[PDB]
Amino acid sequence: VKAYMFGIVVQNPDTGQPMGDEFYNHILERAVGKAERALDISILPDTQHE
Amino acid sequence: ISLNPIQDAKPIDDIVDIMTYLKNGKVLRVKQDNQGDILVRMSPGKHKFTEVSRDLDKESFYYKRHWVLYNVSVNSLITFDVYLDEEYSETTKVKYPKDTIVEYTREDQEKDVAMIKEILTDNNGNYFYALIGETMLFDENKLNKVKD
Amino acid sequence: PIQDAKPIDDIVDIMTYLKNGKVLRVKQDNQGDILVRMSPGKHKFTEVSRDLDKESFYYKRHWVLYNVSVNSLITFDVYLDEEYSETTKVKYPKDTIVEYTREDQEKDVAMIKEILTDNNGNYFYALIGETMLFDENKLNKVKD
Amino acid sequence: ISLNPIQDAKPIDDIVDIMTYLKNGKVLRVKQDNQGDILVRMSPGKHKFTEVSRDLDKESFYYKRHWVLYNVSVNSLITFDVYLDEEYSETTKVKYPKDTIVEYTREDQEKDVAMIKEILTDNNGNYFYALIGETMLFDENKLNKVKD
Amino acid sequence: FINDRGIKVLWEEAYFCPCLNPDTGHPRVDCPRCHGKGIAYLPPKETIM
Amino acid sequence: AIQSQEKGTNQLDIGILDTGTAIGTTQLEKRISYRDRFTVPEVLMPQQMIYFVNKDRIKKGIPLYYDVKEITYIATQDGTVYEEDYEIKNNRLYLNEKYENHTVTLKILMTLRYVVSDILKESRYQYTKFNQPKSKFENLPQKLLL
Amino acid sequence: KYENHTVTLKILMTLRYVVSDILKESRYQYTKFNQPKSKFENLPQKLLLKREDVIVLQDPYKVNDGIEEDLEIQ
Amino acid sequence: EKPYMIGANSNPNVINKSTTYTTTTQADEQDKPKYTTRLEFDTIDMIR
Amino acid sequence: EKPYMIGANSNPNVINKSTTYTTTTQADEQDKPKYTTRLEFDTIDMIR
Ligand SMILES: [Zn+2]
Repeated sequence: VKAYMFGIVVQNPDTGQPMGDEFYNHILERAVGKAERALDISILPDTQHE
Repeated sequence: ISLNPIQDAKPIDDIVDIMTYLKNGKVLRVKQDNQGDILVRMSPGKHKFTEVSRDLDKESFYYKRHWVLYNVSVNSLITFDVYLDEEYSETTKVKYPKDTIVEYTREDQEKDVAMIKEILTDNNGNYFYALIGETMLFDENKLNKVKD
Repeated sequence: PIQDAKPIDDIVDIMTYLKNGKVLRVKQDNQGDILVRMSPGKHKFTEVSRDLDKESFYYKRHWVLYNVSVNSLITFDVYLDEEYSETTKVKYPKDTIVEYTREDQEKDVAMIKEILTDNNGNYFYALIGETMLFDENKLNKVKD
Repeated sequence: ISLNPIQDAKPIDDIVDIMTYLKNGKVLRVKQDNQGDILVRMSPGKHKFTEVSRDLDKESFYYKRHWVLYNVSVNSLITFDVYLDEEYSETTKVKYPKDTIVEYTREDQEKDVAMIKEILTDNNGNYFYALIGETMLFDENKLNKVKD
Repeated sequence: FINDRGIKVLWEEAYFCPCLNPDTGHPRVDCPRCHGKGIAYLPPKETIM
Repeated sequence: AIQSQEKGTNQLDIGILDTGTAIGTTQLEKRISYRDRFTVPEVLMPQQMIYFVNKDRIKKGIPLYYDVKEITYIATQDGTVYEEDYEIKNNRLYLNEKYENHTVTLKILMTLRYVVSDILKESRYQYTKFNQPKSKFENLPQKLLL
Repeated sequence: KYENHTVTLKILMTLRYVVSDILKESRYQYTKFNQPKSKFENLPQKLLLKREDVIVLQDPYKVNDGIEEDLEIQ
Repeated sequence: EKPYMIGANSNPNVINKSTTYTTTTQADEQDKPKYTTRLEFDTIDMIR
Repeated sequence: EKPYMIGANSNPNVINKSTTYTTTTQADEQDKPKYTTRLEFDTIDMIR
């Protein structure tokens, strides 16, 4: 994510804090989830009892 | 049917214990008069130096504090009250802290001043106040503060 | 050995001595030496002096307020003012870049680890990584 | 399981060899303090004159350097370090170049200063450092530099 | 804004030296605090202006 | 409201002197007069001064040229001075016997003050009639040169 | 060698100033928005500065810090 | 478990609030920052 | 052959960066150019 934002730093304006990696993981998990519906797929490997 | 007493954040007066805690690396919180409340820390590792952060909350998995190098002054520590960040918290911003002299109305319609020796809380989050010389615990509305 | 230096290690001891009110001497880099002091009376705050010589009928120290930084204290060397020695008459100071030759006739650089002398005034020097002593001539002062 | 040692770009101090190389036509690279890094060249053919280019990369089939006439000064050469453009390169911008005195922690917990005599690299592109008096090659993180 | 457009500068406050002659009201030619000028100075304070 | 505040210093044979122009604007219905006086407790002004002590001034108390709100810094030939050695009462200063023939200097903060040295664009007027039972006369703000 | 010779120098010196007057000296704001209570803030002064030529004093003796500039951290 | 409801107000009434004056002190402080865009001249273009 | 992946960051942390001061020197230099449009008066039209 940072690489595609090369040259941009996401930082609070009133304090020097940058947003942590955990937020990115949380977003990424929702990004892969949204994709898994948007094309009707199962993308990560998982075992199914059907 | 209540919650046990809650300790107040003891201010630290002696500079020696402040420096000892800092050398141990325990975080300190400094109430600057002019520009608000800040955290103070000693850098880990060999390159020792003091650091400051205004990420003014308890550290959390989702909220990691960022530390900037700063040349903290001795006089700043001495003149400004300092607290251990493990204690100072939003949990209880009691209107009448411990050891504060407050004015309370007695049953004989005679106002008396007593020093709060113990404070606790209950299910509703109320602030029960204990006053020296009396056993019954007063409430927030009954009491009053006298300043200067 | 020589009794010309007794540096303080812990900042806690420094603060303890400051509470006792004893004066301190704080070195600088390419800059004048400093004396530091805690003000007396009701209000406690640090004070500094650019003067160094002992107080006397003909010489009095001048003190003013300053927001001394703990970084200076922890980093720079500190001594008790009363017990400080002005100079040890040796060619090379302690913690100075020097060059020498190893036992196998191999040249190597190092810093001075200890400064020593005999009873006759002959000065011996010990380098880092070298347990043996070195003559003043055998050493070489490396240029910055 | 490594790559052989990499030579550092030797600065040229003697003006005589600089002028001889220039007369031979070999390219020179001048590190100007104020306005960056430039190339210097002698014009081919009979009309001899010095030329400058800021096309600051190795010549390539897809990237041909453009040369402008300039009155290069002797003092500029003397006061500014100059390198052969065949050597000076991005390949290895090592933090601790050869002949540099660096501070390294020994196994006895005693910090010593030694001069880097040899430097090499491995598959990962790491910078293995050789220090006089020791055979084991140190790593980038372990070492430290002392300036002034 | 000020920190942006300013330049780093050392601010040292001014105060009359004690060395002033009590009778003439004019200063000593040379003393450590003030070099002939009748006004001494405090330690500097780093500032952007 | 106050504008253009100036601490104009003139250095002369009699000494230094502080004098400057400050332009003020009042509310409505207020009719200021020549040499009226204003004081702004909020705003403090730094001044510096020096006095010479003798065996007589030590007991009477030093009469200060300025007023006092609080003292920033005191000094003498022997160095600084602490709160244990000096006191101020009724805008005059007392010292202990240690400084019988010493000099003393002070950096001092005092309240900002002004006097009306002229009244300028003195009256502005409006017959306000809209949304009134009858015509009414209102005096608009004066401008003061303080 | 230069006992009775003349000597001349082209020299670089630090810029210096003194406050010869304070101008538009105080500007004020009762800042109240997004505050628990009304607060008074002093806005910037304007200074009329004067150069130091007739009398020159050396640069002030600032207390140095032992923090190395441009220090690597890891 | 229980539904989350607004409930009643808790702020008490305050009368005659006085202004805050910044206290003078010789002690050091730290200047609270704002991190944002910076404006600069194109000095290269100035040379041009 | 292998897929090209971003991998990890390599930039180390730096603290207390000091400003760069242009060094005074009597030696010659070369003024780094910018090639771009030039503005000029229409002197012929000025004559007119
Ligand atoms: Zn003087």
